[PDB]
Amino acid sequence: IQDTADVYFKRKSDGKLVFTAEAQTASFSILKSEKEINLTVKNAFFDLEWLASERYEVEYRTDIYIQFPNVSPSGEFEMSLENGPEIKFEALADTDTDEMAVVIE
Amino acid sequence: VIQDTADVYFKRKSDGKLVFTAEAQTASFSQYILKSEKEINLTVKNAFFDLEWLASERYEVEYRTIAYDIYIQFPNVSPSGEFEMSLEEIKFEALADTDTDEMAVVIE
Amino acid sequence: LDNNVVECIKEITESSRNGKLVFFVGAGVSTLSDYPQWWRLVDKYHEELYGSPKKGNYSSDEYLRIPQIFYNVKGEMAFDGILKDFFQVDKPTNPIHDKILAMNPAHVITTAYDNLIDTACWKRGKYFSVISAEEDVANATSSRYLLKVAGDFRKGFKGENVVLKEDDYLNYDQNYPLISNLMKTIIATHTIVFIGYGLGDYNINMLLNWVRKLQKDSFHKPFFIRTDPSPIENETLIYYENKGLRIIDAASLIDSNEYDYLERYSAVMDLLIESQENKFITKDDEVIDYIYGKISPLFALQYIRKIDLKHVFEYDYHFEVNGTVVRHKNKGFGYMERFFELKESCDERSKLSKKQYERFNALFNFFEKNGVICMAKDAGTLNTSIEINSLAYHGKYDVMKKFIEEQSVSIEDDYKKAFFLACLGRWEESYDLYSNIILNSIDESNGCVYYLSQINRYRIYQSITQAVTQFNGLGLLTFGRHYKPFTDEFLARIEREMTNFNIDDLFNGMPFEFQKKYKILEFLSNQFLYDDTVKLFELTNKVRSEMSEGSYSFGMSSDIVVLLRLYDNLRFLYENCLWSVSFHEFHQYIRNSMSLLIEKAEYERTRDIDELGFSFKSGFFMEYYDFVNISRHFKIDDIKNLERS
Amino acid sequence: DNNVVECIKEITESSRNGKLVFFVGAGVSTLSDYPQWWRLVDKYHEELYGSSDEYLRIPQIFYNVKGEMAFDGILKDFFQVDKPTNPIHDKILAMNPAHVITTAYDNLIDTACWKRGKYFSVISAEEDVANRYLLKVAGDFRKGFKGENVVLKEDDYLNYDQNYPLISNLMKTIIATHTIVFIGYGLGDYNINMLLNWVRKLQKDSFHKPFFIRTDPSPIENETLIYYENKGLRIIEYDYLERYSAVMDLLIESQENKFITKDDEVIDYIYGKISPLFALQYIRKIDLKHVFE
Repeated sequence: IQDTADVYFKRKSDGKLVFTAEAQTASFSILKSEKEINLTVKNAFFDLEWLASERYEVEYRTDIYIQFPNVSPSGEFEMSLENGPEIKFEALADTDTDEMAVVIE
Repeated sequence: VIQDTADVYFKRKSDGKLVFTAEAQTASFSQYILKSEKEINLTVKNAFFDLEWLASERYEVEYRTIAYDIYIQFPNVSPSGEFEMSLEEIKFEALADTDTDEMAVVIE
Repeated sequence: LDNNVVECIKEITESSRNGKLVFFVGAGVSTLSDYPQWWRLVDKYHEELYGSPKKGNYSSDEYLRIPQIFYNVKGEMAFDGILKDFFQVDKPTNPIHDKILAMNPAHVITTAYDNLIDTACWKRGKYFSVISAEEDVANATSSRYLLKVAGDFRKGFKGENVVLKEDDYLNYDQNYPLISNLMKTIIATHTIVFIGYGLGDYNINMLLNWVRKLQKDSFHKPFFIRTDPSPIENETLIYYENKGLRIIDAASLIDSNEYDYLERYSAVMDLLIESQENKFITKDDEVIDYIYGKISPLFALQYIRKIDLKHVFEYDYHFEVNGTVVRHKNKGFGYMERFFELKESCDERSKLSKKQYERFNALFNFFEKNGVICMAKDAGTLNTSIEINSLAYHGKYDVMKKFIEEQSVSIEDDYKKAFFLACLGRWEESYDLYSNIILNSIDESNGCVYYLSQINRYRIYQSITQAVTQFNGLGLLTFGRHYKPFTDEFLARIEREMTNFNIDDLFNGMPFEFQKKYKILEFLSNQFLYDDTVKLFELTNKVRSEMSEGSYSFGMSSDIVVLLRLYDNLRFLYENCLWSVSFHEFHQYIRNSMSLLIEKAEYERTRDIDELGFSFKSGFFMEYYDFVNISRHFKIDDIKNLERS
Repeated sequence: DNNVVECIKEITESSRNGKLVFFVGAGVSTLSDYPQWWRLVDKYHEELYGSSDEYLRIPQIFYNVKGEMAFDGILKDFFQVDKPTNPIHDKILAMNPAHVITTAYDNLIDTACWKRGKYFSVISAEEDVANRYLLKVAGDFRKGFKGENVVLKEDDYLNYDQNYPLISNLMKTIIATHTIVFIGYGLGDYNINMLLNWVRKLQKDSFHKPFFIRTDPSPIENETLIYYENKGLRIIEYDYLERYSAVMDLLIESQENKFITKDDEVIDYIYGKISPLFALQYIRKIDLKHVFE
């Protein structure tokens, strides 16, 4: 039983991968329950032929699979004078098909 | 009301001779026969030592400010020495005598 | 491409990073800038003098005959009138000036009457002292010189400021002596690269043969880029080599039209701009010999941090504290990846010279000594390994007494004994041993020990000074006695010995080749651990930020980074025997790092568990090294606060 | 002497701007004690048998008659001693010399300079400029105890133009480009001041009047002062160490507080200090620590 996980970010209009990377950090939070999850993930390479709104989905693998089909990227502006890559994205929630916990053990 | 900028005179029980003068910045008070320990700590800046005194041992501290005439006296004290060194402040702690365990005198 | 041109490029690039290169620019850059040319000015002189420009038949005689006829027949006021008429226009400069100045010349010597080069010098940012007259050498402020042979028009448009007549060149020996002396000094001292002419500056070429006949092969052969689009007569090239000239043809690189020489003026110099040593390294034996010549003078140390390694390799790779390598600015051949590929195959290890193969094994032993394990993509799991061999670390005090009392032969062992003597309270004796170490290593062909001894001498001087000032004050109050253990003799001696002694000059103090081989050691040159405390502070903010809420630091976690940086800095400082471990700010660094690690352990043991924590222990274990780090660098109130937390 | 004060001002500014070069003669070697050449001149005078012309002609006959091997032997026993340094070298290094020019054949100044952390490059032979400069204009015994390695006769001074062209040329370059202070000069190198006269004919008004430390035990006469006006040398005997230290203490120390007595002048001094800061619009309090040292 291991710890390191690979993450796959893709777009559900063609089922085509956008990028792949390594997991860094999660962030969690007739009554109503208020929980929210946001993910930070380190340096990656993008899709070269992608260069030629929508909905997006994320897969985690470590067999252990954690998937969710409701994400949106938030690329915050940064201003570094030393210079010399961070990816941040959050979860979404619709009404009828509210579902964000896909697990495979 | 207190202006909170007090001044400290540091004297010696022999002769009542002044050792130095300074101002304090940090002071810390902390905790059948009911036993309770209390500890006092004092921190002053780079003081004005007396060259007359350049010409163990028990010392005393007095601590004066104005409230509008408020004077504090600690009779028994030890200047514990901390040697440090760096590139390019004096700390005291209290002493309680076993005869009459008194620490603070206030003259208002 | 020609390999002699390749090593010429190598010679001028090492001269450039040495900073001892000087560009001579002829008159071609005026032709690139669409400045008014000189031959059409001769045509103007021909039409005004003879009443007709006719066919002209403008020859080398007519270059130096017609303005003389203008001077004696039509006087000097018409010369000033034509000079006002023809040399008053202005135009912006070319990119050629910018890429000329981009190689950072120490000085720049020109033979063009305009002032576009000075404007480009102000555009680059730096200041150069303009030396155009004999009076300008007196008020020469900067060490960087703008030397001017032909003069300019800054002194008005008189005939004395300009020089174009032949008798001016005849009188030039007495007219500008000190300018000629400066020119001869610069061409003697610095490597000079020639540009901007068409092999017609024959008086300057005779001056070149004059330094040739005064210095022979000790004079370094200067370089000129031929910008004539025709193929070069190779016999004339060999004759210029017999004259002692290294000519590189533009047409050997590329050739088109004749007016595209401006583009050719870029192109070869463009080949100079991105000229990288690893670009031409194409074989594996060249790779291992290159990294031997780049690393193996760093055999004299004991331990060096991995984060220092980016100073060696021009930040082409990032070397992180775990031991992996990431390609960052490496745009040429992947020589580090090929190096680890050679480490992968023993069959490729056989395909090498056995001197080079045992060199490869020696560098392998070095990398395993410093714990460099593969690239980030190649490596999988990694292990935290701790090893300290320092006698002073474990407090073998009596063993240090015996080793101090033992026989002293090696000056490296003398340096270790001096570090022990400083650590065992014999501070004046350790200073005497450091001074004798310097006196012995005056000419011992390695300035590394000299650098370390000077730094430790300065630090122990400051330590003795602060100790005697704290002895002068409250120590009398603490002990009831002045109790001074020192006398003023060596105090006055070290006072005069350390008078006007700065610390940042010391990295400048070593020779040029020492700087070029040991720029990695710049860290020791008054702001000790300043950047490392900055990194500790920002990681402290990150650690408390993720401590404030739920988080899951996947894979690498910041406590591992903090712990590895701590142990890397501690091993590098202790193993190479640097006295600055005694100082207070390093103790503050250890205090902050260990307190953050302890707080991380408490927050890990006390946190709640949701489903992902059930879907994903790792408690901190204290060590004997941790016990030493607790005991050496803490104060009673801080660990009382650690008890409280 | 206000000339000495203006010398101190210019030399301190030249040190802060890298425009200061100290000329070394021979008396600084006597300050740390060394064998003296005129005693060997009297040795040659006694040996050859059984004027300034004779000062090199008697060694010239000694080379012509007794040969080179006697020169090698008598230079070995005269130039193999070892001595420590003087604090005059340390005060020179405290004044931070850019380059060193000397004729004395002992490298104790080089060891004193390497006692300091800085690095100089030894320039004695012709191949040295091809690879801070220590200019040995007379050479030394680094390669060997050979007569040709140093200067010994009149013909060396005759052939000095072709023997060392680059040394003299960059020497004149350093002479022009930097302020020069002549210490240790015992008024013997008349060819040097003749070349200075030729450079004075070249330079005229841009000639800076570089300063020569005379310190002859007699006070300088009127004809001598007019001569140094002709030669362009502002003027600065067994107590040479004391007098040189007395001058260089006032040179090195350079107190602004010597000109801080009256209330009026220091107002102008501080106004000169905070002169450029009127251009900026705000400052920081800690930056004032970088103003007044």
